[PDB]
Amino acid sequence: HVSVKPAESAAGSWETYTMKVPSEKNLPTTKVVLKMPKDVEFQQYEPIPGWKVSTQKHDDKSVSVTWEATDGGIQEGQFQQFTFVAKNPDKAEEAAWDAYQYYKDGSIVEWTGDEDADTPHSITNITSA
Repeated sequence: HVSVKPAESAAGSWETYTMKVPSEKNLPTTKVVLKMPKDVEFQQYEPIPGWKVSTQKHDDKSVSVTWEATDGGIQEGQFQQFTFVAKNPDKAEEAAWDAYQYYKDGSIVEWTGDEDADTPHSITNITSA
């Protein structure tokens, strides 16, 4: 399950987020794509050995960040944490973190479901007062 923490954060602020990506298969995780939640503006990423990081704007105005393994990826029995900075929206909202976990066999696990789904996205509660 991919998580982006903190699970609560203040509206309007520049938050340092940490995405944790555990292995869930006995195969390497070679790439992770994270969609920015609505109204959350990506600012910067923290470099990490063994990964190249890039951002993608899209035809719809959403933005994604991609971490691609340049070494062995995340192996069985491992997890990795990836840190970045984003600006929170101005109003209270539930920010969903749609993540796509790529494995070496070409499979993609889509951490995009709601509460009851098999692969839910994690959420940050953007609050105020």
